[PDB]
Amino acid sequence: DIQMTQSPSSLSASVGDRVTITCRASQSVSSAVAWYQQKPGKAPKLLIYSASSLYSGVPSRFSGSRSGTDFTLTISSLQPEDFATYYCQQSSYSPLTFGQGTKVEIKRTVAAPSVFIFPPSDEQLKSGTASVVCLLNNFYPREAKVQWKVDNALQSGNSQESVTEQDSKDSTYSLSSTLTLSKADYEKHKVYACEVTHQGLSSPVTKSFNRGE
Amino acid sequence: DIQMTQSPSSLSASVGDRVTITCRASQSVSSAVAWYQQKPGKAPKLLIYSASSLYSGVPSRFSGSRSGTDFTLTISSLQPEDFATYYCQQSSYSPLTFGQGTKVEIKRTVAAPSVFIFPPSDEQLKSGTASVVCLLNNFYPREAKVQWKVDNALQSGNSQESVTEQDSKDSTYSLSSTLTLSKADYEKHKVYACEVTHQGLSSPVTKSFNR
Amino acid sequence: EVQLVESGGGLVQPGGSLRLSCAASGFNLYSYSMHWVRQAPGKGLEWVAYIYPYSGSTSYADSVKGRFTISADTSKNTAYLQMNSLRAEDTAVYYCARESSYFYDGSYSYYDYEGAMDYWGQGTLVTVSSASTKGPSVFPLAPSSGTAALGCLVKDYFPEPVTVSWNSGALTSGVHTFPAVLQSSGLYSLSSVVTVPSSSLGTQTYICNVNHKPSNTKVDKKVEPKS
Amino acid sequence: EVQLVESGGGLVQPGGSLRLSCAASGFNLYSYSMHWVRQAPGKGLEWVAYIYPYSGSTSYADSVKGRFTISADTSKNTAYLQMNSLRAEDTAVYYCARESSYFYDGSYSYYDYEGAMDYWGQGTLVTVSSASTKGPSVFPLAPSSGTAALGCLVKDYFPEPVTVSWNSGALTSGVHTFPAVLQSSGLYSLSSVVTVPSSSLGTQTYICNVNHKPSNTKVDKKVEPKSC
Amino acid sequence: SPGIWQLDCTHLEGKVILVAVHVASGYIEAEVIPAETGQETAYFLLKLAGRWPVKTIHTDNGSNFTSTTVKAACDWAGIKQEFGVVESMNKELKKIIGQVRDQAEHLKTAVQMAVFIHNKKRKGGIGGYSAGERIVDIIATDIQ
Amino acid sequence: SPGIWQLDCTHLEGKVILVAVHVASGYIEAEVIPAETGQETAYFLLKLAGRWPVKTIHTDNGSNFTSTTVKAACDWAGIKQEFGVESMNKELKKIIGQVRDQAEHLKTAVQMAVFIHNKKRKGGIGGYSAGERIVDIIATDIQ
Repeated sequence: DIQMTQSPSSLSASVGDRVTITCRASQSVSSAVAWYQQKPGKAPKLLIYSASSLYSGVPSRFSGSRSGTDFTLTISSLQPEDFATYYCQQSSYSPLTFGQGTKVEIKRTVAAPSVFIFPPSDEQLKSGTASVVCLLNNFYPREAKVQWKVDNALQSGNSQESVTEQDSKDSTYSLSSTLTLSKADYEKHKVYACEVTHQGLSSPVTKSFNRGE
Repeated sequence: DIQMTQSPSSLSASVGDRVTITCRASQSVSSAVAWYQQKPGKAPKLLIYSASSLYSGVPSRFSGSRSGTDFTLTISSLQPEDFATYYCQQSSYSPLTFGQGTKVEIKRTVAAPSVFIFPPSDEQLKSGTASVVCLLNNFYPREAKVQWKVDNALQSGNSQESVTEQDSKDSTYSLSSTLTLSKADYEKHKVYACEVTHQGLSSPVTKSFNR
Repeated sequence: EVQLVESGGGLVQPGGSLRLSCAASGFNLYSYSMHWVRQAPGKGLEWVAYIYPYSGSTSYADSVKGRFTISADTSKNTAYLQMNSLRAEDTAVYYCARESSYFYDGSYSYYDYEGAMDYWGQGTLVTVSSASTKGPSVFPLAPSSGTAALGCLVKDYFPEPVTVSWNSGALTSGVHTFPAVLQSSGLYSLSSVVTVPSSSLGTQTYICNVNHKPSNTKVDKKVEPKS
Repeated sequence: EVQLVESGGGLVQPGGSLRLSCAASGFNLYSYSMHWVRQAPGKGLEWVAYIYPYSGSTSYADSVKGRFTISADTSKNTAYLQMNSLRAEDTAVYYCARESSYFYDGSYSYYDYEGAMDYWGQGTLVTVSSASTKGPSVFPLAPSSGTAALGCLVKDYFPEPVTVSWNSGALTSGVHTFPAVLQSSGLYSLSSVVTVPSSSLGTQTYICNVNHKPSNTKVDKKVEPKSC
Repeated sequence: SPGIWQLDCTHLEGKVILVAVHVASGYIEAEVIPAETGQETAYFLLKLAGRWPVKTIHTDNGSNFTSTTVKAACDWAGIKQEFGVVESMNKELKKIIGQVRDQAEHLKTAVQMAVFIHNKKRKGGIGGYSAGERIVDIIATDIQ
Repeated sequence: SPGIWQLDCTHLEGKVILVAVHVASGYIEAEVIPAETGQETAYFLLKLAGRWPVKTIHTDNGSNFTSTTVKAACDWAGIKQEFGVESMNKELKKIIGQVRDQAEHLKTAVQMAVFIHNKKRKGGIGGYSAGERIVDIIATDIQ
């Protein structure tokens, strides 16, 4: 069941750059590889077929190439409309399979998150659950690590993150992380901490509160 | 009307020899040339076709080749059955045409003819004509020249020759030449001479009689 | 210009069934191979099935074999994916796409597509869930003491979507409204936030306006520093 | 086994006509190109005509156009050459020959014959002449004076052939019988000769036996030395 | 190996199509035939074997491949028969046929248009090779 | 020149035979056809053009070469027509005649003849066949 390993997962670039994305087939698939572009909430649109033929209507700056089991999509001079996700596909063997994707995102200077923690409201506590929220605002690049600590004990499996799409004005990302506990458990502890690690910070920043005040 | 010029006309050889016969086409005829062998009183038999393909059953010592308009039949090691006449043919253009032939005959040492002259019999003279005959017996090679002289006057247009095929035992040839005159003319003269020139004679031999 | 318009998606319970259709125009669907390809929320693309009606051949991904049936009605220029015994993991956007055999350059050359898909529809969403329609509870994310942040936590609703605005649309700068997250309970949750100057707290009011049409729920929540 | 047997040749006067046939066996003549090729006495080979009955095409040498007609009867597996308005120069041995298109080697390969003729018949002789059948006069070629020669002159006969023997076949060693020569009169002439020891003259008799079947002629001639 | 072909029989629009695939190259020959007989197969093979060097053919055990009439043609032409990437070329052909179908009145023409396209089409872009170029190359370098 | 063929029509046993000769090689394709129509010529050309590179065909002015149906096939296949080697046709008829008894119908006989014509060698054991010449000529036109 043939595998297409696509790399990299994510790629940072600027308008004007030469960009390259690769797809490695787990065994020969001959020339039967296609490339697609997909923008958020839109259908995939075909770019390249049979390894290196340019689909009708697609700008010449897109090209494809093959060496053995290695396939490359190249964008010679990246335009603003090319920030999107890209997928390879093989149709040499049924089932046909896709690479896992490559997001092309916009480069800009480093920006450290601003970080806030919010305790659970009292109205929510009445209901028997407590949500604690940590906000990372307006940061770049996208890679950030967010650890929850309850009385210095690192948490696991009880938090979910959500990330904004790259901001159309300033090209930053924002992130919320939400730790969820029962009321009963929330009340058995004092210090709720959010530790955030990101390249723009000389060292990890922790925001916290005491369930007391 | 395409011409195939075959050479040589005649060729002397020995068993074991390499022999090679050529045919020149007067313009390109491509590869459409064949070779045939013919023995006395027999039909031509096919040897080679399409320049260089060997006809089924023909011994491998026969082969053919081409360069441009020049075609060659080669017999790598001549056998006693190969003494015969050979002909090329082209069938690239109608009419198809043949070379004029190559007789392959047997080499042996030189042998001078013995020579005899016979006057006309009296029974023939009664009839009005006189035949005078000159015989060259058991000679090699074939080229011999025979001149008739009547009272020292070299004759012309009144004599015919005939030659035997090569003798099956000793490979020689024999030749008769026959001078033909009216009785009246035969009687106008005294000395009938036959002069024979041949490579086995240190100089010409003449045999003669007086009427 | 051809096109494909899928339909028949919606909400359905595990074990349930649905039937997607894909209506073609600008071309004769009989003449081409048609595929369904799906995309789970936030995941990549997974091939589901195909049919080439002209020859009648069909084919299925292993993870749907036995449950799904592809077919076509040529009188209507439409393809169908019948989906039975649905599980949560079949939740996805479902696309139909056309596969041409070759491309003709208009001037005596031909190129093989080798299975590439030239036209896709917009997709139809299939959600597979036991959950029942329910409106959100809205809780303040309150500031205290540069720039301050504050927000609304919009919790426990189903299905998508919800809308959040601030001061009835008057406030949009510095607002980030996060993608909803599906909780292990089957219900969604999200936050909306805004960063503002510290000095403007206690001189300005901030109200989030939450609307969840599926349950006709509308909540306005004032957000102020704690006391 | 393939063969070709020609027939219909013989003696005919100028302006006369003949029809040669070529009967084939071992193969179907309809399926092949058949040629007539001729050979004037003591000359080379000259192509005369062809026919490929299957396709109906035919072809002729320029020197026979208008006078000769080639044809075939498939029911008899036979080809014919009709020869009209004959001249002396049409005198020749006439052969029919088969031209195959290709040769199959009996293990998947094929060779083009390119117009070569694989099988020929034994030929039939056509003699075109005003001359009339006539038997020979035989004259002695007498010896005189360790080897002597003597012979018979066999003169003015038509047509070929003549047969000469010596002492009814008893004497064969040293005999040479020459090829006939066609004289300007239209009649043939030859000599037969034999060399013998001188000592045997006057003690042995030598008689040549001449036979010319076309005129039912048979002559025995004694040959002995003269007086002068 | 330059002389090996798979031969196979298939149907469309209730007509019968004989398909021969040259295995090394993917070059195809096909024709609509009037009935699924060994006689039709024989005729088809003679034609193929006269145009390309055909040494071995692979087929299945259908009676239109095992008859005397086929075996006689193979013996004559010097073709070895074997009974049990190719299933792949048959599907490519049907797809081509489907796509080009409306450019011809009868299926028999459509099939020959499909064969033309199949053999001239390029994979791997403007630089890529066609089945038709591959087969003459393979065969050309076997004779050297 | 590698893309040039002469196409021509001929009869035997009251049947019609379409013959296409590749001029540089002498390679032949032929078939018995049911009638001398442009439609039959068109079909025949499509087949030929799908198998070999056909650029130009020479024919005569018979209506079975100048019709729309033929001109449509040429336009579709990208074939140039010229109006105005009788040698290869005669060779074929000779071949056909010689194998004719090895086959019941003329149509089979013709395909046996084509097989032979294309496989046969001139110039001995080392000679080349029309079939070998054509794939060589075409192979060295790509390269």
